[PDB]
Amino acid sequence: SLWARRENGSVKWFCGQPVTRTDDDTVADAKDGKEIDTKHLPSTCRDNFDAK
Amino acid sequence: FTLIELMIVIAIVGILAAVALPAYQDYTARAQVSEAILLAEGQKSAVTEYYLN
Repeated sequence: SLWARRENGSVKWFCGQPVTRTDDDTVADAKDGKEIDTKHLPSTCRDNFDAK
Repeated sequence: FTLIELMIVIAIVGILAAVALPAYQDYTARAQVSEAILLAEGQKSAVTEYYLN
């Protein structure tokens, strides 16, 4: 998943394992078992649900 | 009285195997190591990328 965050006037994007959006400024691990394994993800797509 | 050609030639092939024994035994080991090396490599990729990233 790719998700963004309000920077206020702009946003910043993240890339990582599947996530769900909770509120307009918060997402969480779409923990379920179908996430692409860390070993297959680029160094640029290792973001965690709470990355800021 | 006679039969020594069969006796010596069976005993030269016997000693030939004994001389060919250590040659095949390090050529052999040296061959089994050359693979440990191939199995070790090809994993350089993962390690290299992990480090550079």
